[PDB]
Amino acid sequence: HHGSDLGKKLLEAARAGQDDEVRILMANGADVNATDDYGHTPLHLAAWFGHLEIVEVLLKAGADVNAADWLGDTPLHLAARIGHLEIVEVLLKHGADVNAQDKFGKTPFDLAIDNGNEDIAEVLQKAA
Amino acid sequence: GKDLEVEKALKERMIHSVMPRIIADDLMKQGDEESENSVKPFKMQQIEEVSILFADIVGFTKMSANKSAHALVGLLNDLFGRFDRLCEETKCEKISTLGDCYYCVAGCPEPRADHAYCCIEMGLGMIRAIEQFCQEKKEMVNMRVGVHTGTVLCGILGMRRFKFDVWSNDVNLANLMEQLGVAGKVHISEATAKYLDDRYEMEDGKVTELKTYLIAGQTKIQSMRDQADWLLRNIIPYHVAEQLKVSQTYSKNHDSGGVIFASIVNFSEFYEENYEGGKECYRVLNELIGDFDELLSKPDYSSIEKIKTIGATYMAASGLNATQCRDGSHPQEHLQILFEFAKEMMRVVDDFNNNMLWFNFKLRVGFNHGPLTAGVIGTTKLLYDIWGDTVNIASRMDTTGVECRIQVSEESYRVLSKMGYEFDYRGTVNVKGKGQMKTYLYPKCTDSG
Repeated sequence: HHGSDLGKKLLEAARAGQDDEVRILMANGADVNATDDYGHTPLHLAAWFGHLEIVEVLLKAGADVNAADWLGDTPLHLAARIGHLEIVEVLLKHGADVNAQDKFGKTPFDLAIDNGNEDIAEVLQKAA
Repeated sequence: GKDLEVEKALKERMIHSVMPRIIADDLMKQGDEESENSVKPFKMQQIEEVSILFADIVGFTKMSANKSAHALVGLLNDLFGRFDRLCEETKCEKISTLGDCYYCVAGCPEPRADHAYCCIEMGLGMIRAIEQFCQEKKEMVNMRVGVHTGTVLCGILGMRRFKFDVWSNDVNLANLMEQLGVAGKVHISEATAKYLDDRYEMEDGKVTELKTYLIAGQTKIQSMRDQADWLLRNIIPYHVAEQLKVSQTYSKNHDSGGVIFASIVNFSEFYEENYEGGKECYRVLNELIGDFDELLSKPDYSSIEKIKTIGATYMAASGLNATQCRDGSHPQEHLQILFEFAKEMMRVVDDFNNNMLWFNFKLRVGFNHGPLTAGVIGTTKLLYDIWGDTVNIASRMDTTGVECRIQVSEESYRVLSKMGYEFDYRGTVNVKGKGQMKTYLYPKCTDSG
């Protein structure tokens, strides 16, 4: 937006995990779907560092549920390649898309598979 | 007037000197406007079952021992002219040139039903050409030849010195089957033989120390001007552009120019190709390479030139352009600012790793300096390059490096230790032709211990 630095520190807090700073940023109108250069959205940096609470706030803040990085991987695909069962489930709650696939053509269940992670594998097995 | 179409012919000469006929014709009709906007966006494709031939000059060192810096240029040009005559006969595409090496591919833009046939026959022609040049010039050197087949993703990378090239495991396989090839005869594999039809003098050519054989025989002109002048400065630098602009060829002896290689080590382990063609991983590779290229645009980055990109490598040198020994400049600060470039490009790969999801791409870098020879090869084509001891010295050095650790030559270590940079001694490494050589590293206890 007009001087899109709000989203910048938004992303850097999403990677840092500073809850109160995210709260102040959104209270100041930080764009809930502002991304860095590589298509990474704050949901991505959140799923990376395991700040489930900030994930929660950001979904409360209305962030995109299927935002794709430059590599097409959604933060759904991120956590699926990671294994943060909590964030996986909470994203399933907020309407994650199940039959999609990144520009690698793979569904995030196969990501959990290549992790050797039976947890998220079974977790996505139960959906449709 | 028609000087515009003259310049267009010049730009055609340039493009067909960086890209083969098919893609050059595809882009000279300017298919998509974004591609030309870039030439002032590209496409990369992965083709299966192609034939890749490498050939290195055996014993280049002494054949280049005591020359006047000119004769080697001319003889190498003769060799490569014969070689490309051979290619255009066999309809196989030359690709690039690494010092003592030269190499081609078969059927990558359009696959041909008997590509490896043409490839090995091209190899036989190479053998005949080298033996005839040997008995002609009275220069006792021949060439080792290693051939392979498989599947490769080809395209372009970088925006500076970008050159149409190829990447896959097949690259490494052909490169080693050259490095494990025999002097004068072609080192093949079943990947070649599995559609060979035993029409030759085959031998079970293996190592004496995986299904490996040997064969021994049997008013817009200013728009056009910026475009074409930029392509020129792309493929060759400025000073050489002038020195040949008023002449036919070029050759120069720089007794002191540092060279550094930087190779992405952990790339292959990430290459995993369960995706269709792996081309996106290499797109990310191009992002990183282009960042490396953009580095050059710094003003204090003037005396540094990117020689070329070897496969996934990144070859950068200095001390060649500014011939003027300035009284207001120390003649040895070029290597200081080169090593500073190295540290800062380490910083840049670090930054790229901040954004690389759940993966680190680390790089090993090797340093060297000393005498070397710069030249320009092509004619009706073009290729800038350098040779000497320093080049393959640095190559064999960085070939034995560990990532994030600046492997430096012992004498360069000496000359730089008095420039303030702190080093830890790695050991003494065996070098071909030089034996044991002491190596050093810049990072001071970067690990746990």
